[PDB]
Amino acid sequence: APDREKALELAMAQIDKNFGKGSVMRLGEEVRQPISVIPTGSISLDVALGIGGLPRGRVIEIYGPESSGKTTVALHAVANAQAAGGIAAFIDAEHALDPEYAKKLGVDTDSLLVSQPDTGEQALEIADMLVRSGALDIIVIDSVAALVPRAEIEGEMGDSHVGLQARLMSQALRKMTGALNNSGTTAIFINALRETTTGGKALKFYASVRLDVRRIETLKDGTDAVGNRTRVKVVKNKVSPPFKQAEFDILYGQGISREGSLIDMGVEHGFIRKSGSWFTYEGEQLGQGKENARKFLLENTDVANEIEKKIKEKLGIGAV
Ligand SMILES: Nc1ncnc2c1ncn2[C@H]1C[C@H](O)[C@@H](COP(=O)(O)OP(=O)(O)OP(=O)(O)O)O1
Repeated sequence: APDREKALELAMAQIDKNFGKGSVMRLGEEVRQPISVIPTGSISLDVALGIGGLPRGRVIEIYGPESSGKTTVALHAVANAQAAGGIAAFIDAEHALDPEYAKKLGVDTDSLLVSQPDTGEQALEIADMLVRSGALDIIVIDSVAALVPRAEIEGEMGDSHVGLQARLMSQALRKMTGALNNSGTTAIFINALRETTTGGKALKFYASVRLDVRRIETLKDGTDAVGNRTRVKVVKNKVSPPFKQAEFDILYGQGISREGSLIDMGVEHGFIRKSGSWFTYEGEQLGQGKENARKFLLENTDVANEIEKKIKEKLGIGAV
């Protein structure tokens, strides 16, 4: 009478119908639900996400050590959303944003809404009023940790002191997430690990996607400062199989290196060969050293585009 596989499908099906698609999924599964996304500005990461970008209408958490590249990703997403004629908001509670760097990543700063809330309640509230207006594509909340409650900001006593920031962060998410769905606005919460920073407790359960951004190498190329190599881990992903990993280089002054990506992604995926030290493509000499090679692809843009193309084919191409 029992047939495991059939029995398992009928179960999973009900799991998803009861809790939403993605509630349960085989890891090796290959998803064919092309959702609307905002390219992360990181091809590898886009593929690692399984849907080629951050899903629209969801809460995304990008936590990690300082300098690890979080903000760069967030901003890159913001640019990608604007390019697609999307409106982006930035709830700043750290006062660290460098608009000049943001322009380099490609963001249209002049059209970017910016707010600097008085208290955490205000911040989330403001961001919430924005979201449910339907005009936004993406909204960014800089520093989960800086969402300090009003009662703490205003001189309040050491009594009645409670994990209010968590509650604040919990209550706030409860109502915004639904609004985000209706509006289809991606919500990135930058969490800078120094509960995952008190309020990160709730976010963990509300986030549809969670990215563990981490600094792993100091791009040297040769013996000198250029940038840093980041490593993101999709620890949570309610819209594709989770736990995938991506890596990319972020050069100083510049954002995520496209060419860097390509050379990387081209290699593992065969198209480009590293005979050992030297890099080559379709028998074309590229250069000794990821950098000489990187440079190559920046100069000879005719290559690189056919490569990005070859890679965009073997992986994520037009669907349905
Ligand atoms: N103002 C800037 N000028 C040049 N390079 C920058 C600047 N800001 C960021 N970068 C580049 C080089 C850094 O190694 C890399 C990481 O910075 P950021 O992208 O700000 O890291 P982060 O997102 O992990 O830290 P955090 O989110 O806690 O502020 O980004």
